[PDB]
Amino acid sequence: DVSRLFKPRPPLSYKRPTDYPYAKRQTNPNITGVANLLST
Amino acid sequence: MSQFIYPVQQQPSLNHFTDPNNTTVFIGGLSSLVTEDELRAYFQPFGTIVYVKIPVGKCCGFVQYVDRLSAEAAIAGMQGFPIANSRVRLSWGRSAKQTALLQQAMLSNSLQVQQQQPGLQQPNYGYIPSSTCEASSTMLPGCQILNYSNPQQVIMQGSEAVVNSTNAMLNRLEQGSNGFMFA
Amino acid sequence: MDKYTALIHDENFSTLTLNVSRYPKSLAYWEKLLNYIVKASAPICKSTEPQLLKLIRCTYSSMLNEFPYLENYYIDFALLEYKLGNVSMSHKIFQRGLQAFNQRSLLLWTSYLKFCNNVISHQKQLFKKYETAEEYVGLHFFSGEFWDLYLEQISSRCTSSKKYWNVLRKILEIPLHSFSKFYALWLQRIDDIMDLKQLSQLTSKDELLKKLKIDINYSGRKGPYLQDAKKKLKKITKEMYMVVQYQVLEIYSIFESKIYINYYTSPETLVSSDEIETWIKYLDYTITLQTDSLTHLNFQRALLPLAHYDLVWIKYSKWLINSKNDLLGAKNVLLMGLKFSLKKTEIIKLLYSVICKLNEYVLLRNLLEKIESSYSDNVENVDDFEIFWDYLQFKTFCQNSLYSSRYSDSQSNGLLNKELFDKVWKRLSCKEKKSGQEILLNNLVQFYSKDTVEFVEKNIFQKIIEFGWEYYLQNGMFWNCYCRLIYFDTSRSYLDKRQYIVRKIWPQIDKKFAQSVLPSLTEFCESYFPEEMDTLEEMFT
Amino acid sequence: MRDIVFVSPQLYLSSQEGWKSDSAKSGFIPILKNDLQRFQDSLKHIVDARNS
RNA sequence: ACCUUAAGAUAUCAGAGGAAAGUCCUACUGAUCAAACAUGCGCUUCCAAUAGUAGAAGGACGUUAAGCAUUUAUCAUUGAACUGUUCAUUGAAGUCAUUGAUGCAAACUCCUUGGUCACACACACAUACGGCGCGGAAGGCGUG
Repeated sequence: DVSRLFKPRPPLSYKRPTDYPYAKRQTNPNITGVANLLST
Repeated sequence: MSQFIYPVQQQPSLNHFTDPNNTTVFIGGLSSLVTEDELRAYFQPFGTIVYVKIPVGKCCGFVQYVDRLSAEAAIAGMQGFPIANSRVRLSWGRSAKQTALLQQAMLSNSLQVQQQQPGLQQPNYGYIPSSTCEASSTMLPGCQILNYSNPQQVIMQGSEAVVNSTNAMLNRLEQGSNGFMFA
Repeated sequence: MDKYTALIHDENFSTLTLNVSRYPKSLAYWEKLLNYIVKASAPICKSTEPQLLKLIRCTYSSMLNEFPYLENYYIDFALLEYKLGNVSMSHKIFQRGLQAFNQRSLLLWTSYLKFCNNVISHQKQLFKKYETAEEYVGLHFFSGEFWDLYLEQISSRCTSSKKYWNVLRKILEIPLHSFSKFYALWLQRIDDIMDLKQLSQLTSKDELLKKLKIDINYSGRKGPYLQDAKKKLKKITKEMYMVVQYQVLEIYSIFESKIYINYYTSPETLVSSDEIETWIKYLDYTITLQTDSLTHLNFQRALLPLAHYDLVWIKYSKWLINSKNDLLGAKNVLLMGLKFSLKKTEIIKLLYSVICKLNEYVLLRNLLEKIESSYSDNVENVDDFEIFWDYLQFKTFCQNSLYSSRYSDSQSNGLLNKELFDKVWKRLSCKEKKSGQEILLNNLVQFYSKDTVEFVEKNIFQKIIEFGWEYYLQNGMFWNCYCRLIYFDTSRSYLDKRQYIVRKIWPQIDKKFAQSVLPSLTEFCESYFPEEMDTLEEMFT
Repeated sequence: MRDIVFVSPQLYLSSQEGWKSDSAKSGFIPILKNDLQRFQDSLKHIVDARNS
C-alpha cells in the first residue's frame, strides 16, 4: 500500500510532429537593409 | 474472514476401483480354450507382467502388470477383443491372496477391508514406464537405464536388446508357423 | 591496456572457453563461462567497451543457439540488451525466443508483455499483441498471471468499460488454477451495479428478456427488480462456477498434483518415472478433451521437462497422424525432434515411414545420403544395428524403385545389387564384432526363385563354406537358413531338393560342431523332414 | 571480429570443410585464434578414435 | 545535521487646516476608481416525449474492421553474370507496426449531462407577433 495508490497513467501515444525541428527553428534571416528606403 | 479457503474432500474408502496403485486387470468371459501361455501372449506387448493366472473352470483370469500405465493401456486397447471366439470384458480386480481373503471375509461377513497395493517408493530415475526388455551404457537420458527382467530381477538395459527382440521375433515366427507354440 | 584486452589475455578465459568448446552439451561450462564474461565487466553501462559488449552478445547468442529451451536466459539476454539502451534488438531477442518455442511459452509471453507495456505506448498495437498472445498461451493451467496483466491493462487504458466485461466473460469459462480470483472479481463487479441499463453490458437485451425473464426497460419501482436481476445473475454465475470448479479440481487431483518439474534443465538431467507416467496420462486426457489449442499447448508444455526422451515426440506425431490427419504436421514434428532427442533411432524409423507415406522420395534420398555421410560412408560398420537396418531397408526400397530388375519374373534385386551387397558382405566380414549377422542371413534367404537362389547360394553360402569361418559354421541357425533357402525353392522338385539337402548340405558340415548345430537342424528336421530324421541322427552319432 | 573466431566441434569431427567461420551460426562456439591449435589438439584422441 | 531572512509601500487626483522650501497628517471636505453586500430593471441568452418508447448537447482513450482508395520497409565493401539488373560475402547503424500508416465515409452500440416545473390541447400576426405563471444558470446595465 506504499505506492499502490500513485499508479501513473499509461505511456503517452506518439503523434508525428507538426512544427519545425529545434535545429531548423529560427526567426527571419536575410533581413534587407534600411538604406534603400531613405532614397525613395 | 477470508473468502478463499482450501478445498477439503472425503476419501472413497479404498476399494479396488478407486485405488490409484492398482495394476491387476480382471479378464472375464474367457472361453476355456485359452491357457496361461496364450493369455500371456495376448497381454504381453502392453507391458511387463508379474504373474498370469486362470482359475480352473472359473472362466476368468488375472494379469498383474508392473506399471499402472501398462494396465490402463491394456484395458483401453483390449476391450471386446474376442479370445477363442468369446468376447472379453476387462475391468480392475485384485490379487489371488486378496481374493481368497475377501472370499473368506464375505463368507464370514465380518469386515470387508482391503489394503492398498504397494507403491514404487518415488523418486525412481532409471525406469521409463510401459517399456519392454527381453535380454557400454553411458546412462544418458535418451536410453532406458534400468528395466525389469522377463519372468524376477532388475537388469541394466543394453544396446543389444533391439537385436535380441528381432532375433526372438523371427525365431517365434518360424517355429510358431510349424506349430510348436500357439503363442 | 584496456579492459577488453586484459580480459582476452587472461589465462582463465582460455581454460573456460576450451572447456565450453570441448563439451558443448554440458551447459555447466557454458553457464560458468557466461557468468565469468559478464562478471569481468564490473560496470554495465552505455560507455563500456564496444568490443566487450559484442563479445557478451555473441556468447549469449551462441549459448541460446546451443540450448534452445532456456526461457530464463532468453529473458536475461533481452533484459541486458534493454539495459544497454536499445530496445529494437530486445524486441528481436524476445520474438526469436518465442519462435524457438513455437509461440507457446507462458514465462516468455508473461515477461515479454510486462516489458511490452512500458515500451510500445500504442493502444491498438499493444492490444493486438495481447490478443495474439492469448490465442496461443491463454488456456495454460497456470495462466493466471497473463490474464491478470490483460485485465489490469484493460482497466487502466479503456474508458468505455465494455471490453472488460467481454474479456472477463471469456476468462470465467477457462479452467485456470486461480479461477476463484476471477470469479470473485465477477461477483464484486456484478454486485456494484446500480441501475437496470448497465445490465446490457452483461448480455443482449433480447437474451436477458427471453432466458432470464429480466426486462431492462422495466419502468416503475426498479429497486426490487434490480435486486431480482442481481439474484438471477448470481445464480447463473454459481452454476458456471460449479462446472469450472469440477473441471479444475478433477484436473488438479488427478494429474497436476503429481508433476513437480516444469522447466528445462539440461541434456544431462534425468526425469522421474512417476512424472513420466503422469505426463503420459495427462497428455492422453488432454487429447480426449478434444481442444486443438489446448492440446498443442499441453504437448509444448510437456516437451520442456522431457524433451530429450523422444517418447513425447513419438506420441505427438502419432496424435497428429491418426487424430488430426496431418502428415505434414507429423513430418515437421519428427524433423524438429530429430534435433532434440538423444536416441533418434525410433524417430528416424518413424520419419522414414512418414516421408515414404507423403510421396516425397527426393527428401528420403537426401536423408539416406545424409545418414550415410554422417558415418563417412562406412555405415556398414556402425556399432548400433538399428540405424544400419533401417537405412538398408529404405535404401533397398529406393534402389528397387530406381533400377530395373536384372532377374526374371520381375523379381526385383533387393539385396543382390552390387551397391548394397558390397555393404552387406563387408558387415558379414567382421563375424564377431557386430550384432546383426543372423538377422542379415535370415533376411537374405527370402528370394524363392531359381536364378535368385542360385545367385544367393553361390555368392554367400558357398563362399562362406569355402572360407570356413568357424563362427558361422558352428552356428546352427546358419545351417537352418541354408536348408530353408534350398527347400522353399519353387523350381526344384521335391525329390531333387530332398536329394540335394541330404547328400550335399549335411556332409559339408564338420562333426565337431554337432553339439552346437544339432538343436536347430533337428528343429528343422522335425518340422519338415520326419522321414530323413533317422538319416540325420545316424550320421551324427 | 578481433581475436575471436567461431569453431564447431560437430562439423569438425564430421570431417567437413566449414568447421571454422567468422559468422555467428547455429552450433558454433567462440575460441581464441591464438589457441585454435590447442583446440585441435584437444580433439585429437577422439578424432583418431573415429578414424580408427 | 544542516539551516536563521531582497528591500519598500495598501485608491487617486483637487480644495481647506495644522506640524521660504519641500516634508507629514486631518472617525476633514469634493470628484474619480476599485471591492464587498443589499437591491432592481416589461433588460439578453438557456433550462428534455409521456397525448409518449422519443430527443438535445458533449464524449468513446467503442464495434463493424484486415471497411473502400492510395503509399511505404536500409547504407557501405568485394566477388559473379548482365545489359542500369539479379545472386552471394564483410562491416555499420535499426521504435514497434504492414491485420500498420495515411485519405475518405457511413451505420450501429453505449456512457455523462438537463425544471424531464405549473397551467394549458387553445386560431395568432405589420408597430409582425400581450417578453402579463413560479423558479434556476449565466452575463449586461443602474441604484443604495
